[PDB]
Amino acid sequence: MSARRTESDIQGFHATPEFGGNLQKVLVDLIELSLQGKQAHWNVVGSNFRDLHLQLDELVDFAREGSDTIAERMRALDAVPDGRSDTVAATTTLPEFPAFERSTADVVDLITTRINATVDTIRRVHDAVDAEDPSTADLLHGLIDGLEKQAWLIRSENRKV
Amino acid sequence: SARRTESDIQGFHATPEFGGNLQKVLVDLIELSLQGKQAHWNVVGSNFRDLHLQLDELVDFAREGSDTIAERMRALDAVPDGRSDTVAATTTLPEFPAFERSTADVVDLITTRINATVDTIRRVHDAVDAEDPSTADLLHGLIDGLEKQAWLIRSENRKV
Amino acid sequence: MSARRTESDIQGFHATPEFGGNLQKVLVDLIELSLQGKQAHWNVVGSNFRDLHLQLDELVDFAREGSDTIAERMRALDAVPDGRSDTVAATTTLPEFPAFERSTADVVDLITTRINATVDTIRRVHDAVDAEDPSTADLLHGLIDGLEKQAWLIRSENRKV
Amino acid sequence: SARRTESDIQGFHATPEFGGNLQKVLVDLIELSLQGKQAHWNVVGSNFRDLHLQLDELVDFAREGSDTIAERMRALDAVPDGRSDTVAATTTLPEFPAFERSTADVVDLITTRINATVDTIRRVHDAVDAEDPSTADLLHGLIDGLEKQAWLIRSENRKV
Amino acid sequence: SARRTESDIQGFHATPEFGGNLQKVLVDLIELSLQGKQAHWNVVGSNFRDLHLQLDELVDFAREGSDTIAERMRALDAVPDGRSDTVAATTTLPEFPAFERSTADVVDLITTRINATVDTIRRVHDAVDAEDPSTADLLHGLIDGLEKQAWLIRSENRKV
Amino acid sequence: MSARRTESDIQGFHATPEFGGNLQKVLVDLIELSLQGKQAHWNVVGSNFRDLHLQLDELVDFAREGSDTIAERMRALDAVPDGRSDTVAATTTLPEFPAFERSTADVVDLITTRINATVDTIRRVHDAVDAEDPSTADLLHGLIDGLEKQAWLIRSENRKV
Amino acid sequence: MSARRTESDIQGFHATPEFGGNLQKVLVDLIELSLQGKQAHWNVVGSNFRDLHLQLDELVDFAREGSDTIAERMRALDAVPDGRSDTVAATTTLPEFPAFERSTADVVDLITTRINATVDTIRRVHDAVDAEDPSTADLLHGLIDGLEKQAWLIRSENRKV
Amino acid sequence: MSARRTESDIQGFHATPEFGGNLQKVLVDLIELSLQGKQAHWNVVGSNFRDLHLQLDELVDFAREGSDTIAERMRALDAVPDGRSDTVAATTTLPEFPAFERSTADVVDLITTRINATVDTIRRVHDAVDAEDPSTADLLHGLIDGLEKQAWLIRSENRKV
Amino acid sequence: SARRTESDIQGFHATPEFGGNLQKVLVDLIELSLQGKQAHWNVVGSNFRDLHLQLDELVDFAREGSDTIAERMRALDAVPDGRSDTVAATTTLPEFPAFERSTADVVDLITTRINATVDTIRRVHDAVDAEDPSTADLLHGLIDGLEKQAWLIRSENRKV
Amino acid sequence: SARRTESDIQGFHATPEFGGNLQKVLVDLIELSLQGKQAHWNVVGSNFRDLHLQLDELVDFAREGSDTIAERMRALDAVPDGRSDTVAATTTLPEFPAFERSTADVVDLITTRINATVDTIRRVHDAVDAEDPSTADLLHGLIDGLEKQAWLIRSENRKV
Amino acid sequence: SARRTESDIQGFHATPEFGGNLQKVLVDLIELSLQGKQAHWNVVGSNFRDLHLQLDELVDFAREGSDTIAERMRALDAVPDGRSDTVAATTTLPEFPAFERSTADVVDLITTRINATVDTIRRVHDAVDAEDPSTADLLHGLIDGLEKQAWLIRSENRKV
Amino acid sequence: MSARRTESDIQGFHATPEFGGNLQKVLVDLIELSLQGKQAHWNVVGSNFRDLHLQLDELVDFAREGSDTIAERMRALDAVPDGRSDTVAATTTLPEFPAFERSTADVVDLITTRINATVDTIRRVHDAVDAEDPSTADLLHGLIDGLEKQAWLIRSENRKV
Ligand SMILES: [Cl-]
Ligand SMILES: [Cl-]
Ligand SMILES: [Cl-]
Ligand SMILES: [Cl-]
Ligand SMILES: [Fe+2]
Ligand SMILES: [Fe+2]
Ligand SMILES: [Fe+2]
Ligand SMILES: [Fe+2]
Ligand SMILES: [Fe+2]
Ligand SMILES: [Fe+2]
Ligand SMILES: [Fe+2]
Ligand SMILES: [Fe+2]
Ligand SMILES: [Fe+2]
Ligand SMILES: [Fe+2]
Ligand SMILES: [Fe+2]
Ligand SMILES: [Fe+3]
Ligand SMILES: [Fe+3]
Ligand SMILES: [Fe+3]
Ligand SMILES: [Fe+3]
Ligand SMILES: [Fe+3]
Ligand SMILES: [Fe+3]
Ligand SMILES: [Fe+3]
Ligand SMILES: [Fe+3]
Ligand SMILES: [Fe+3]
Ligand SMILES: [Fe+3]
Ligand SMILES: [Fe+3]
Ligand SMILES: [Fe+3]
Ligand SMILES: [Mg+2]
Ligand SMILES: [Mg+2]
Ligand SMILES: [Mg+2]
Ligand SMILES: [Mg+2]
Repeated sequence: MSARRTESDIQGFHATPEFGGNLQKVLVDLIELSLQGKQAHWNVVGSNFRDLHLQLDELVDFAREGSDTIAERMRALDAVPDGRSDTVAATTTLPEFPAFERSTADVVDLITTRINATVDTIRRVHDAVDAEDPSTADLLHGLIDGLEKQAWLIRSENRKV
Repeated sequence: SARRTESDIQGFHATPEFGGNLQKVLVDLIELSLQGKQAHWNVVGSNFRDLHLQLDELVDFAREGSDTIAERMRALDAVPDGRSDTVAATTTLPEFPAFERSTADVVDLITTRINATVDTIRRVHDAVDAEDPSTADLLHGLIDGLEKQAWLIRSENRKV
Repeated sequence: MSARRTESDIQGFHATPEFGGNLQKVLVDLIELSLQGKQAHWNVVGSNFRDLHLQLDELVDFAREGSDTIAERMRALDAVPDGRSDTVAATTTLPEFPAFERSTADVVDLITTRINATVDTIRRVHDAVDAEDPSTADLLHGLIDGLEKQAWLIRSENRKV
Repeated sequence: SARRTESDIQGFHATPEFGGNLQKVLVDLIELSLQGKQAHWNVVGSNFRDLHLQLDELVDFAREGSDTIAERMRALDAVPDGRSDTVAATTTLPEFPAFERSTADVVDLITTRINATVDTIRRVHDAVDAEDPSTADLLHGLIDGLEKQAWLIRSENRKV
Repeated sequence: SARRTESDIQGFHATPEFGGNLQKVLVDLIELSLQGKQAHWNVVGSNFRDLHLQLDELVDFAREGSDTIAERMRALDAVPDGRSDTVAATTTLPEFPAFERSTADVVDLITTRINATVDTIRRVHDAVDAEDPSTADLLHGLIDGLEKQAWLIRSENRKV
Repeated sequence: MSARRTESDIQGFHATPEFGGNLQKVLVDLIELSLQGKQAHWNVVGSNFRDLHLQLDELVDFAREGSDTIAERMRALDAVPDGRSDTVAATTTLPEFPAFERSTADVVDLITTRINATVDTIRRVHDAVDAEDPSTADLLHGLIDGLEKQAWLIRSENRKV
Repeated sequence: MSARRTESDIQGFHATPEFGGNLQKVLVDLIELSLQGKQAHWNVVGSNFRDLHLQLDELVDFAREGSDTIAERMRALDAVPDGRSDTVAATTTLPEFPAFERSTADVVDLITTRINATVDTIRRVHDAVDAEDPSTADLLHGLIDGLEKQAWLIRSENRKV
Repeated sequence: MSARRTESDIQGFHATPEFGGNLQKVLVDLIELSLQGKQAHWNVVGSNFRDLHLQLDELVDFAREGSDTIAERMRALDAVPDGRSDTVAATTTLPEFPAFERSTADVVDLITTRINATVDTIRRVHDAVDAEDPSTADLLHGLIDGLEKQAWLIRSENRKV
Repeated sequence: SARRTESDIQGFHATPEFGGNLQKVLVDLIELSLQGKQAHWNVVGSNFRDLHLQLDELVDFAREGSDTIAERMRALDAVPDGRSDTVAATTTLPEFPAFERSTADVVDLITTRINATVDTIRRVHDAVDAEDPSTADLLHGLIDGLEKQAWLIRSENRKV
Repeated sequence: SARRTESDIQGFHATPEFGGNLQKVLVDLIELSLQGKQAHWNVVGSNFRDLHLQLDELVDFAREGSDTIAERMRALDAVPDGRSDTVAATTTLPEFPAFERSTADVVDLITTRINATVDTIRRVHDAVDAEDPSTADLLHGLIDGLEKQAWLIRSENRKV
Repeated sequence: SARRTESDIQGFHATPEFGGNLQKVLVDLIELSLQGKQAHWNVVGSNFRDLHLQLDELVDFAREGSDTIAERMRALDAVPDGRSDTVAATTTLPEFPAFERSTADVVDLITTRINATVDTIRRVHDAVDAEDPSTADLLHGLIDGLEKQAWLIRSENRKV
Repeated sequence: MSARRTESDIQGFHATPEFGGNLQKVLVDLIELSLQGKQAHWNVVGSNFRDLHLQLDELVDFAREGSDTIAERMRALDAVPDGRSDTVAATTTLPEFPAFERSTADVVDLITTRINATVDTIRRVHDAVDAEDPSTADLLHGLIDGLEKQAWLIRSENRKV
């Protein structure tokens, strides 16, 4: 037992209220993005429908995994997520997705904007998150990388050169 | 030759009532999936792991269900609305509470909200079946699947 | 505003005693079919042994999945299944499978008859089941379809010209 | 004690009219698969790849469907006819045109072909359902699956 | 040059008593699988899900075991009897009770059922081993597998 | 320095009308074979039903993959395939498959003959195809090999001693 | 304190010459069985061709895995296997497989006899093997079980009533 | 060769003795955690046994992969790990796991403490590791994230709300 | 016994001309793969996703092709050179441009460079076949595969 | 009815000697796995890759072996101790050295320690078999598997 | 209308000399597989593991090849003979020596055995190709595959 | 819409010219490493050929995935990669790989040097990359970790102790 600790209880790392709040901000924007992504997935019409239909689902898959990652990281650090519809609608920074069928050109521009809004949230909280817990900032890096890749893959459709 | 002479054959077009009924099912499925994930993250206490895992299975089913319904709407020329504001404003599900909740409370809460979702589907079933039996088959899959989830979840709280 | 319901307790669909009894009838015949299917699978000998041996296992797989489906549907609807050996033996409507080894030709005829008997049970209770709960009748449709396919795949061995 | 004592129990038998109704579905599903492959090979133009791929998915579904229908016929002791001459002579689908076709033209052509196939299934549905609800469930799967393909393909040409 | 010159060489033949010993194992394994499914459906209460799942794993093992035993009998030209009437009439397992049962009760009930099945295999072991060591190896697999299931299930009720 | 070519446009290999016609001949017989293979698969009854039912599906799988291979090779070489039902029926060299149910023995003989007919088409056009484009002749070799294997696996049922 | 052994070199279990010879006997009969199994697989014709063709390959798979198991057990125990064609032919106890095509019925009888011969070798050496090394006898039990199952699956084709 | 280096030998990054020591500290605690996790996995009894039994194996899987990651990162950086039993026992910071059967409630509390002790070690060395080699600190972030997730999943069992 | 008495049997040795011909094929395949990845990253505009994906498929094929050829060289005692300087200095492919390129331009550019690669293989084919038919079979796989890629890519730009 | 009338049938209970023998096997398997990983990380020199890989295979086997034995103990109501202090204090294996070791030295060292582990299993075998043949079958799997590993590893150092 | 009217159309028939040529290939492929396993078991020394593994890959390829050849014979109504006595009596391969062999010796021995097998295939190639080009394609696959194995194995002994 | 942004266009993060240049440097060295890795894979001969042959392909797999990662990260951040042969040859920092067959000993030393040169490039740009975009620095950490592991696995072959 030469180096063994003898404390009966050893407590885990507990996130500050500010840290919890910062992850909550990321969470709602990821959930909103998933919901808007599905809306776009269903209602997109026009030239190159299939590629967009498929790409939007890939985006939704990533945003959903992202939200679960963030929420569970909150839980791990003794913080409590709120991903309920009312909370997401009331607190998301994303511009609202319009109703009805939308052209592929419109959807490309709309979804690129909404991805960028989500990335912006993660980028805004990054430094405060990194200062408290570098391991969580790494999860944010995964999100930034994965989402900015989605934005490039989607926006490239509308690019005229 | 028995070949049809037409050049533009139109597909089955849903009435506004029919589209509206599927929209009702859609918002409750989306809400159930959001509440399912909330419960999944925030459940604590005796038998946490089983509940945490079962809730994810419920969510998987409700998400595939929502996609099934929304795409059936698209196939029949209806337009789904699964946006957060619409879901919050029109869902019939009792609101899921915030914060940590015990496994016993989560069992009760989620069972109620599953049953609420099933109730929506059962409520619209006959009007859907009357117009389009093929869509009612999709509703049957939903009823069967969710009622299975309700049984698997609620059995945790059953006394002898 | 809000369309949210306010009940703290919402109960599920509860099957009538009659409905539960009808599903129980289906259950015992499916279990009996599985048991007879395995008996035949082990004890068939003669021309085209292997094909029959293999097809019988496929039949057993389907009947087993079927029995679990029906019993679990019963549970979902607050009914209580009984698949115990004594109950199955005392209440199955299937003619009993004979003892000892049986020829391929005999097994084809015997098993076809027992599938037909199992399907007849499902078809007999169908309308009463459909009347109370159309979703369960859909499960019955899968059983009818799957079992009648097995009957075709098995019986065709004995059909001439 | 509840055991039936008859030595040979006969299975459910379909009327010959029921068989003929399924035969109508079969030929149109085979025709659809043949036209789908023709389109898959010969489609050219903007968004080639998506159409090339989507057409193969339609063919996959139509082939599985035709197998499902033919084997249901066999299960009920009807006898399918999927031979080229019979398909050509009895299909209700408008003929697919020869040569390379633009993606825009293929979208419209195939949507019509799918809609024709669905129409056949919808036309026979009630007579099939009256005799055998289990078979009508198979028709529902086909209606749902094909109408999904119609939506996925036609959306390419939709201007909003 | 070392080649044997007899045209038909007979395989190993098991005595009828050996066959009867394997038959004893078979009926208890089938009974166990039937009781395991009964428990799997009807178990309710705290830690439902784990028990529901563990019971299916036990049934899987018991079903594979019964197939193994019956096919070993066939290999040695014995003739298994796995019919419902025979199983009910000849199984040594205490009957499983009807109706919903609490998880605590199911744990104790099934542990006993597994222990009864293992006892049968242990009782016939030495006579089987004396005649055919290869068959006794199969019995070892069953003893090891079932006693593992007994431990996995009973541990739920163990208070320390 | 550099071995780089300087053309802004380099065209691909273009098949002669004759070459295209030869591949079209192969195509229709492969499609006809697939259609007859499925007909036989559904309608075979009698001794050893299951083996034949299963082998016929394997034959159909190969003929379908073959038809796609040939049609796509045509497209690669700027030829235009025609696999429409009317064309297949009007131009196939295969004897027509008979109507209604057929015995296992009959199906073995019928399908073997139709495979033989399909292979004969490929062998007849082979040298002309090989002369123009050896790479396509290699695809023909796979078809010959794969189909003659099917013929062996099917016909052996009817071969005595 | 410590229960650690202090030897710089600990040798493994070394098989007696007799033990090695007994495993060699098993090896050659397994290899011969694999070779005869393939011969039968290629050259069987007649009623129920396909089932036999397929089952024979399963038998060959098992006998090949068996030969590798025995030879490798020999190596583990410092014995040296000989699976060369000349040795197999000169020392196998199996009756030789006949030349040319053979009927399904003939192949069933021939192969059953050759499996029986292979198993007899294993059963003959068993007790001497078990006496020296019970772990190897366990490998022999798997071979006995697996091969006798093959014999049942193959022979049942020819068993009447 | 315009930007090409012309040195014959280019050496890799070599960890300092302090860095090597820091990774060694993480290594022994990960190995100890794996050993204690298995002990708990085997000996846990009582309410919700199966969930705990299973979760403990998941923990062990992660801790084992973690130890291999750390050890191989040491090797990559020209450091030498020591994961031997005596070294692990003598130098681990983890409180000793008790002997005998332990209740599920006890095991939850015990294992949460031991996970937290492991995380604490990684957190203690993090900044010194990050200052020398940010790429290694990233591997530490994976460990912190994965282990704190395990602690949340395990401790939630005992949480009364 | 028909056994050969030799102790050192040598393998088939390729002439320098033959090795040189395979080397020609190798550099154009490597160049095509590098150009394919450049296009894959830098393509933008209408139908981006399909092109981005198709280009990766082309690259996969050209890379497996390069390995096939280089290892065939090794098998026949020839020595491949796939180094960047050698590829740049000896490839016959027109240079792929830098910077972002439109989907329409990428279709045209990549089709030309695929056709250039196929041309190399077709140019050496007869001399390769004359010496070693087995190697010409590998060339056929390459011709077939790349000409398929050319068709899939160029069809995007085809007008009616 | 042949049904047993008991309500509480107990399972096979291992003697303290039997539990002690399995405990002996357990600590040597755990020690072998720890030494295997040490060797895996620290081996250098000629044929590094093969040895690095083979050592991981040995470790996988010894870890699954340790779990097999510990859980067999649990099944028979014995209590394993796999803790670091217990393993260090009671293992019979010669200590594996620290620091980098050559492939030649690693071959020799690991072969010795495998043989030591096999020796433990062979030492307890007869007493285990006498009490419970089913457990001795598990021991046979271990002997077979580890002796295979010894052969695969030591063959590296064998001279002609 | 283009349909042939003969009731039985005969398949392609191979001359008996063609059959004998394939028989020559078959025996050497079987011999190679048997020698490959012998080497795989009995190889010892530096780089044991890589040789042990590579030899199994060669055996895999030789076994698949022999199946390919025998089944091609069957397809063309030739009759293969793969019996031990025939293989031993008619193979052209130098006998593999008995006992343990060093990795260096095995490399040289097996390279020769592969080269002998390839030589047989190359010797019969032109007569096979003249009668049936489709069969010669199979021979090409074997030549390419075996010569790859020769390169992979022999490279171990290559000093540069 | 309480927290929702109302901007129609939200632009993504755009890499500076310096950042783009830094990633370009990493890209060319990864591509050069892949090309040299394949050259070594093909032309390596001598003792332990197979292990080296195989390990070199694993290296190539990682370097290829790395180059795609870097290039696509450039695209995501509105930078433009150049992975063309001429550019790679003209701008890589890697010492040239020699022509012809090379011994396994030579290849180990050569490839270790070239891996280290690639790692050095990534390490040289790391801090400038990290200062502008921490999420990209994380991708660099993956590359450093994965490549230094390859160097250890390869170089260990030549290590004499
Ligand atoms: Cl679980
Ligand atoms: Cl089969
Ligand atoms: Cl796609
Ligand atoms: Cl390897
Ligand atoms: Fe990371
Ligand atoms: Fe209905
Ligand atoms: Fe229905
Ligand atoms: Fe259904
Ligand atoms: Fe070919
Ligand atoms: Fe065993
Ligand atoms: Fe960082
Ligand atoms: Fe040729
Ligand atoms: Fe060829
Ligand atoms: Fe024994
Ligand atoms: Fe044993
Ligand atoms: Fe989750
Ligand atoms: Fe969708
Ligand atoms: Fe179930
Ligand atoms: Fe079918
Ligand atoms: Fe079975
Ligand atoms: Fe295609
Ligand atoms: Fe082996
Ligand atoms: Fe490792
Ligand atoms: Fe390679
Ligand atoms: Fe375990
Ligand atoms: Fe075969
Ligand atoms: Fe990419
Ligand atoms: Mg597209
Ligand atoms: Mg058969
Ligand atoms: Mg639980
Ligand atoms: Mg090696």
